[PDB]
Amino acid sequence: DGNRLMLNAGRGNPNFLATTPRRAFFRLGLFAAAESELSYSYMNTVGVGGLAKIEGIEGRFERYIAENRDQEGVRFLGKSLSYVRDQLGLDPAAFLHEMVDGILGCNYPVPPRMLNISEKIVRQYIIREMGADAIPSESVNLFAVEGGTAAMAYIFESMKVNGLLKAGDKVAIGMPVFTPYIEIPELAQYALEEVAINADPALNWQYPDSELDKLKDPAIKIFFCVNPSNPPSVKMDERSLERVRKIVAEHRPDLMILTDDVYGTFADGFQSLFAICPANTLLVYSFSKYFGATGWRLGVVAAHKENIFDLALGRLPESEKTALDDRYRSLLPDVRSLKFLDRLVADSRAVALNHTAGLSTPQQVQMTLFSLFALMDESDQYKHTLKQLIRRREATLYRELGTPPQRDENAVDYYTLIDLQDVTSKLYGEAFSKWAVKQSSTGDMLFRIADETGIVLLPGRGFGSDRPSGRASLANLNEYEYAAIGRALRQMADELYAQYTQ
Amino acid sequence: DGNRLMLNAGRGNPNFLATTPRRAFFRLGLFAAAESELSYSYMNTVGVGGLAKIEGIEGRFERYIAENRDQEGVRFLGKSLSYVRDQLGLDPAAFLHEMVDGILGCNYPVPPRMLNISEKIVRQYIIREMGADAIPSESVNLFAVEGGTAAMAYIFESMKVNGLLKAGDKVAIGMPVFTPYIEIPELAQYALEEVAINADPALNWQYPDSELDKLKDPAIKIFFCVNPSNPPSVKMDERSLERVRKIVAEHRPDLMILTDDVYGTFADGFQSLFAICPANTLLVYSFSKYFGATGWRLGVVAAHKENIFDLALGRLPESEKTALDDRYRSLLPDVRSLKFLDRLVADSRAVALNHTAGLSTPQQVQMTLFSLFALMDESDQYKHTLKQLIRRREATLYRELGTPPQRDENAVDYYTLIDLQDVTSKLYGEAFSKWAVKQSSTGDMLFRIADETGIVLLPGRGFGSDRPSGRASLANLNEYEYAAIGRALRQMADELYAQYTQ
Ligand SMILES: *Cc1c(COP(=O)(O)O)cnc(C)c1O
Ligand SMILES: *Cc1c(COP(=O)(O)O)cnc(C)c1O
Ligand SMILES: [Cl-]
Ligand SMILES: [Cl-]
Repeated sequence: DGNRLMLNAGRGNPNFLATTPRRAFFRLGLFAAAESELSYSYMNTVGVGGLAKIEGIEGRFERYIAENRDQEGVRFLGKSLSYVRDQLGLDPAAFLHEMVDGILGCNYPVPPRMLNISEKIVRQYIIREMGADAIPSESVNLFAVEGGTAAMAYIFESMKVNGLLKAGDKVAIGMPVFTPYIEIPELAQYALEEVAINADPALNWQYPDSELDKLKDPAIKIFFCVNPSNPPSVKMDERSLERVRKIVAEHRPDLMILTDDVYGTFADGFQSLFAICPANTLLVYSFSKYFGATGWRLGVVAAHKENIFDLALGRLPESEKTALDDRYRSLLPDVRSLKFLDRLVADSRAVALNHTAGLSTPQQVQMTLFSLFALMDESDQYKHTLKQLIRRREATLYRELGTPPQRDENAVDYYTLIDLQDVTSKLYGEAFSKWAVKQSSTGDMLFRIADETGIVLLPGRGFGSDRPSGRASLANLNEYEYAAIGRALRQMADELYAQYTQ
Repeated sequence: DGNRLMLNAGRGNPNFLATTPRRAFFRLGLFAAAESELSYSYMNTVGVGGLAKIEGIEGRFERYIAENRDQEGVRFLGKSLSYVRDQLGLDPAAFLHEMVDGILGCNYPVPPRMLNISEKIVRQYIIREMGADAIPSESVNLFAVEGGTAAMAYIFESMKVNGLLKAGDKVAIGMPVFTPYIEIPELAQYALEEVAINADPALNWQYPDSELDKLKDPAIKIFFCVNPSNPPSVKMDERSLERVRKIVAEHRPDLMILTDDVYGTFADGFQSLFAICPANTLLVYSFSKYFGATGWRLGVVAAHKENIFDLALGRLPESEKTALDDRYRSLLPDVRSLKFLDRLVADSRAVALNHTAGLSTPQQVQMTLFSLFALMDESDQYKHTLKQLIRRREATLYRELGTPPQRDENAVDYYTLIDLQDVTSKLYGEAFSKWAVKQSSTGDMLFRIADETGIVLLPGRGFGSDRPSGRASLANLNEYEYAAIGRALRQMADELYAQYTQ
């Protein structure tokens, strides 16, 4: 399943996971279960509870924390309350009841877009990790969704439905990008045309100015990028972000930006395009990778309250405004005041079902607890732990290839590129590396590792020339498995060197 | 004492008792004791507490419930709060403080008639078990008293004092009734005249229309009945209740009804005369039999807020109104607005002591807890348990007499009639049963059982012919004792059959 996921979906699945916010969730659940039972009125039954009451919830919660000081999840829950009440200044009783009611999953999400306090908490996390601090928190709204996967499906459908993207429109795509994102515009369902914004291996996988300038073409309605990138696993540098900023400000104030920033926390000092061009950007952030929460399906779509999506909607042709008046008629009297972010919500479940739309309340609670976990960790201990783990696995991989590729300030390294030439160069000089590349390819490299270790790697391209290389995730295997990849690739190189000399 | 009670008082005393509401009471007491100690200010003393404080009582109570989840009485107390707050919509803090203050018995009952929340709770129980659901709860008021025993004493005295019953007035009494109720009107203290409303054995102890029509006599001021009956142990059927209803509506809107419905819960789908004619009826309900609480002395008098007792009081001759103005002068400025139900309270302790009158607060608390116990038991598990117990004891009794009398929909069976003829008929045919009755009587039947088993039974009459029969309570003995009664009565029948044949 780990090997099959990389081939099919270009992921990625970590073998680590955040335990403390998970324990806090299950412990909160036991508290909420007791809260439900406090509202059950009848004798001689079993298995039926009532709704949790907001009245006196703080005092009951405080007792629960005091009696269970020995439980890690409970201590976390205790500090979470302080963080929300004391640092965020939010209503403590309202926070607790939203969490209790939320984890019970006994009420339809209200509002459907996101639960009130969860939105306020999660956006603090999002703003911080995206480097978007210069934007007032109150100007950022979130739509809680079933991972980045759901976000992308919802966004393209709403773009189509609301006439923001039309058949024949050009979508610029920062490349190399993983397979799934190439196909969605290529669907006849959308019939969009791709323009490649190509990263340069000579610039260490940054986008050249010349490539970024392609965005000046007014036929290009949207810039779509994974940042930090996947496969290449680098973050857009200061120059690149500035270039986009100037292009938007100077030439294309109408350019929509769709940015997928799931790997952000794995970079040093990450800054999102959302931070740089908030009015022009829809941010997709997934909790999957950082918290080891792929199965939880936790994501948000973020939008600035003043954005070009709502501006474009006000500039639509009359026939389209009339069609949308009909579409959203049941939702509100004035459809023209219905914002794009809330249209995403309505479009996600056929409009008529808007009031039972949204991410499940226990999922939002869990998302909120992951968010708190990271926010309360001021010295970034969890982040550093994961980074040290990733570096250890890297050292182990390149042990006999030695050693790892040199990493700059823009490095992410969730993924690593094992380049045959660079490896054979490090081992046996420049002359040998030129020859070794002409002998074997990516196929012979990936098939050998697979046969020796049972691990299949991603080809390392490209698009390029088929420079013989493979990509491994530093997130999904254990040390001896990275050591076995290195050993198999070292024997392959050693046998090439014995076929070099003689 | 069990045998002596049936002979003297026509009871009845169960050998079962409701344990859960009793455990809840004692557990509540320990909580209240701690509440009292929280208000004690001084050092180096022992055995002195203060008054329980309403402030923060919910939170303290909730902690008490959480720490003692393993205690049956405490779990019941926890669910009681939910029932009162959530299902009845009453003030939870006020409920708790009434219960805490109540069980401490540290304040005179206020108001004297009944404690406020206890009245609201207990009437829900009363209305449900009496089948009086069609009457709005707010239109039913209760006077908490020391069992049905105190109720009857109080009611007759107030009837006399307030001129509603006068010497020479006729009291109709549904018969057979147990001894105590025959004597109270016969007292020179009241000098009332009895009219027998006779139940018909041919109608399975229902009152014939012809007997019920006796109520048309305007000299009959009150209909007094035990329903379900005692001794006969049947409930008034649909026809009988309708007959009384029409008689009251058509001929006697002035007829007072006094109904004693202690056995109600032992019938299937019981409906009280209070439900049928609320404006005309004073309901006496005792908790003694159903909860096995004879020693607790727990009863209520129930009255509709719009009733013929207050109507009659407004129609009294001027000399009587003047006398009552003097009597109740200290109570309120306008004595003519003092309702009959509150007159019962004032008459119970000599008027001048009205403000220290009423049932003890711990008794009312216990009554409230019995009421909750039954209200919260939606599937009527306790009721069914008692009924199955009663049926088992019946099967055991008639095992060798076999088998029990056929029971119709109006059957109660707390008591059972052991008819010699019917028993000997079931065993040895109709011819033998006619002869066996002419040989032995009720005396020879009751004296034989007494000598063989040590149990004395009630004669089974009548008034009738002395058809040789005995009444046993199915509530007061254990299985082997019922088996010994059956065996003694079977040998008596077998020796009669050996004196038949030869
Ligand atoms: C793993 C990954 C995601 C996260 O997907 P979810 O559906 O949120 O689990 C998003 N984008 C890219 C490019 C990824 O590699
Ligand atoms: C047992 C019984 C009662 C109950 O008497 P308390 O004084 O309430 O215990 C009332 N009426 C009748 C006919 C009974 O047999
Ligand atoms: Cl835990
Ligand atoms: Cl107990």
